[PDB]
Amino acid sequence: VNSFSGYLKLTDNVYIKNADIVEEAKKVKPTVVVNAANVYLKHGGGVAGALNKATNNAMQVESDDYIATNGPLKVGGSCVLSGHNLAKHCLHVVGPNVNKGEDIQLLKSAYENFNQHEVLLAPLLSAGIFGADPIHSLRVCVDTVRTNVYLAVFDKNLYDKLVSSFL
Ligand SMILES: O=C(O)[C@H]1CN(c2ncnc3[nH]c4ccccc4c23)CC12CCC2
Repeated sequence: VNSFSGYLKLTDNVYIKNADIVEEAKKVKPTVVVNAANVYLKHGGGVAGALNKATNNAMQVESDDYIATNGPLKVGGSCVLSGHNLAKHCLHVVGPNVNKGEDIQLLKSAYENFNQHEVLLAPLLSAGIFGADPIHSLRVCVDTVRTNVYLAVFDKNLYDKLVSSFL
């Protein structure tokens, strides 16, 4: 038993809710919140900009030190950093950005990072400003992630389309 509430169950291990991931994280304080990161950990907009804003820019400060030490992530890769006031940990995961011409096949590799964590609160990778089809992103999630994932979908219209079209 965990504290996630109001989710629709899609599969044995995947759950989905129309929710603002920032508000959801503030309420649950999950062990892991997933950020929709880019390789530079520049948290300007989308989910990343919202999560970083909620930490009063502490996420960005930590991220800049990480990059200065380690260099950029790979597309499809991840790193574990602090969750600040939102979660114990933040798993920064880089899905391919279609608006940068990155290979969508890398979306499966991005989701594989979730399997290193027993339970996660997450957005749909590569959705939103990353330019992929969220229905496709949900399909890859269900077909790749084996650990327990609670997906937060900000847009109500999109949430209903994702549920109604789910196979
Ligand atoms: O579900 C989805 O449809 C997308 C929505 N996105 C976002 N994109 C741009 N700015 C944003 N600010 C936010 C503040 C709080 C929560 C989400 C966002 C967000 C990201 C997304 C959450 C799952 C992937």
